[PDB]
Amino acid sequence: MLQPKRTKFRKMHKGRNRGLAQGTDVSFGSFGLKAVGRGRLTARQIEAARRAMTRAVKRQGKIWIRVFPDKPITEKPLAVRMGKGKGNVEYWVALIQPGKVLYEMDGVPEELAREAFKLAAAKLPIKTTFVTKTVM
Amino acid sequence: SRVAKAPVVVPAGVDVKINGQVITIKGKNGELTRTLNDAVEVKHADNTLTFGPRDGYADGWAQAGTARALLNSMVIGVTEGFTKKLQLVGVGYRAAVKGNVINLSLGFSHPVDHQLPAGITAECPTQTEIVLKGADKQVIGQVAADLRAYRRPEPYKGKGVRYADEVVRTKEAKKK
Amino acid sequence: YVKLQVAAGMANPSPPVGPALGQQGVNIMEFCKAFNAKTDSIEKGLPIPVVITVYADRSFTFVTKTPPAAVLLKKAAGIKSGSGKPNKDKVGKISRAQLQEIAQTKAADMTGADIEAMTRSIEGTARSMGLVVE
Amino acid sequence: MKVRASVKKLCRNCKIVKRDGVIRVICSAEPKHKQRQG
Amino acid sequence: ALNLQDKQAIVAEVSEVAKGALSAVVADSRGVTVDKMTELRKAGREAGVYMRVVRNTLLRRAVEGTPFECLKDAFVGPTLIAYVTEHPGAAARLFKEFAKANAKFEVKAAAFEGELIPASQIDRLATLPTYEEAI
Amino acid sequence: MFTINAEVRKEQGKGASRRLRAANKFPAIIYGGKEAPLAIELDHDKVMNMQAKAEFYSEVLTIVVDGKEIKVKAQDVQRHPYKPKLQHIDFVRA
RNA sequence: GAUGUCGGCUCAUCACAUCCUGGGGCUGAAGUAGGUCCCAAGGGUAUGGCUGUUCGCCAUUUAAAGUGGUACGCGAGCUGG
RNA sequence: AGCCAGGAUGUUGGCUUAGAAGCAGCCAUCAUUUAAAGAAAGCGUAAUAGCUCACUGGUCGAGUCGGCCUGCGCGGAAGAU
Ligand SMILES: [Mg+2]
Ligand SMILES: [Mg+2]
Ligand SMILES: [Mg+2]
Ligand SMILES: [Mg+2]
Ligand SMILES: [Mg+2]
Ligand SMILES: [Mg+2]
Ligand SMILES: [Mg+2]
Ligand SMILES: [Mg+2]
Ligand SMILES: [Mg+2]
Ligand SMILES: [Mg+2]
Ligand SMILES: [Zn+2]
Repeated sequence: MLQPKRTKFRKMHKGRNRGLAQGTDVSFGSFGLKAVGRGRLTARQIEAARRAMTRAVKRQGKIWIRVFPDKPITEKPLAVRMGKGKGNVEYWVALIQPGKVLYEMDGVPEELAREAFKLAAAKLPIKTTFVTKTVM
Repeated sequence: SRVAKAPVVVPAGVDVKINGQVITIKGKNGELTRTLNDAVEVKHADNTLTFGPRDGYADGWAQAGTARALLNSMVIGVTEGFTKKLQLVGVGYRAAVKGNVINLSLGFSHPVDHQLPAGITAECPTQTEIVLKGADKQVIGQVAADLRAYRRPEPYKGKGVRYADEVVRTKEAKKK
Repeated sequence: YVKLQVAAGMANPSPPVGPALGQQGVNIMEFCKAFNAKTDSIEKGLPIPVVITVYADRSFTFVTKTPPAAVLLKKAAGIKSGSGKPNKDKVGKISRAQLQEIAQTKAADMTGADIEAMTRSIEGTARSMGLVVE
Repeated sequence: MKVRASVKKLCRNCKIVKRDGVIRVICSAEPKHKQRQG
Repeated sequence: ALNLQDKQAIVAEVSEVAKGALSAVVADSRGVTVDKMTELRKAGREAGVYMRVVRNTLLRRAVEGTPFECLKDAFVGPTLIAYVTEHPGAAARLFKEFAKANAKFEVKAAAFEGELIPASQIDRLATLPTYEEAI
Repeated sequence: MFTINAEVRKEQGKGASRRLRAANKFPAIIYGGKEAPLAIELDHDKVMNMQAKAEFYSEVLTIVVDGKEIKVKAQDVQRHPYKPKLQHIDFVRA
């Protein structure tokens, strides 16, 4: 399960998730799983999808995870009123804008990479597309 | 489309009567009548029947294909005729014809008496065989289904009313 | 009609040939002695294949075939049992002169036209059992 | 009969048919493959 | 799937063997097991006969280059060719015995001298002996 | 030999570029040499099927701008964030 | 410048996510009996021991002893544990 | 697409197992006759058999296959007077 090893600060303002993605190209492998949607990926969703695609390629080839869940998410428990300080950190998300290449793969035939990515995509809360490496 | 474009050859001795959308096909084996869908334009000419779509109708070709198919089996009907063969499988299962009524013994308290419709005739060459004969392919098909319905082939012994050309897949009972 | 592989001078025990061919309708004492009388010329310690042709009157006629390809490669390399994992574990070695010896014997059953065609058909049986060509 | 949001062909003998505006999977080989979308 | 490169190669291989051979036998082979065929292939290679199953469209192409341009009307239904490259005859006799013993098929037509032989008159190339008989 | 047909851009900017893309066309630039850069428009479908071939990025292409022929080489490509579309192409005079 | 609270009694009314009865598909459905699901709301759907209890546990029934909404239905209707 | 025909040989590949003979598993996956036929995609046998597919020859006679950008629809869709 991915998570920052240490952080300058514990908690972070909600913020917004406007704009288009940076890192929209297959830069390490031969194939990629690109986000078409906008949303948050939790560390558990990222791991769930990583496990699915790894089992699929029978632990042959190489996998890259282009996303990192560095955003701390707080939550107020049940029977707790409003105020009295910001809630406690429970999980970590990665903000996802349309275009982000989430995962990359190489060392496997296109057909297999396509299936592995089909299996991982089902564990994600946002719409994805299969992408291939390009000459510029 | 590939079906509609293929012409139906009306043989010698077969009278075709077309009154708009109503077609009557008279032969040695009988006389059948059908009302074709408004989308169908049927042309006679020579010793053949040709079907095609009618302008303004969206599903014309699909309709003309069906119209063809029906008229082809109407022609076959009033000449050659159709034959469905059923065979009874299982202990005590027996059948007999008494005119237009098929008496069936199929393991029930009361014997089953099935009344045949106009044009379908039946004969039992064996106590375990029913042979249906008629001109209407749909009606013969219907009667064959209704007779099968009394006792549909069971999957553990193949017991029941089955078609002659029927493949009855059987299975083993739950182990223990 | 059944296919079996019985020893050169042995045909009678219950576990290998007993109720396997006897269940169809073949005489257990008539075939057992008629087979060993014809396979007497065949060398000791060599499984010889035989095909049975039975009719409606329980009668039988058999045609003896040449020893199997996976059988002759064991005596030529000097092994009793083959490799559990072929091409992953080497169990023996056979020369090019030994490959043509098995092929010249198998000529009566082989589909090949030339000597090189029958030799390559024995080369495949050797690779799929762990034996390497040396 | 399997009623579910996702109806698919499970084998080569499976066939997708639309009967009275309802997607169905009719299979000639396996009765277990019979599906209705709902 | 056969590509045009493959089709042109098959026309070439059967066009080369067309010139060289003396007597060619065209026959049907539908409803015959591989066991009986591998048996007629052993009986063919021995008698110096070339055995092949070629697409009738591909045959009307290898045969257009003369002298079998009369075997055209025999390229309707399953076609099997028997090209005798070594000594004329061999096949026309090998097929007649295989036809009678197996009862399946009928044997289409034979060719020799650049002339058409009908299905009834195949007794002409069946009674011919050796080369190798004149001595 | 890749031959690309192009018109000179009668307009420039955000508004005008977005209007081209809606019209199944895309802006592109030709620069390099002593010559002034030429702002051009390309048919989306045509260039899209061309760039599918690896040779497009290596070979010298010819751009046909109102009769005139211009030998160029694909310098840079701006692709759509997630769709299989082209946003803009940089062409350098060869 | 008052909208009486839990449970019981009495009397109910609707929903269907159906407990029983009815129809039906698959079953790792021989039969008997089950499992699962689809359709179906017409009617029907225990009495007691303990506890203020609702619930629950227990006893013995029954084809079944449904799940919910109705100011957690019902005190200008009763009770007052 | 449909329909006719074939789908062979070494060989029951080796190991394992009471048996594993394409079809429990494990490993290898060539070579021959070839029009083509995986040392075998599924069902079947105690193991064999038997049935069919991948592939190919014939018939037929002109279109056929499924990805991309897109418009509008369909299912997913159960609630209480
Ligand atoms: Mg209906
Ligand atoms: Mg603006
Ligand atoms: Mg007041
Ligand atoms: Mg319901
Ligand atoms: Mg369930
Ligand atoms: Mg009710
Ligand atoms: Mg008391
Ligand atoms: Mg009960
Ligand atoms: Mg209340
Ligand atoms: Mg009061
Ligand atoms: Zn199926």
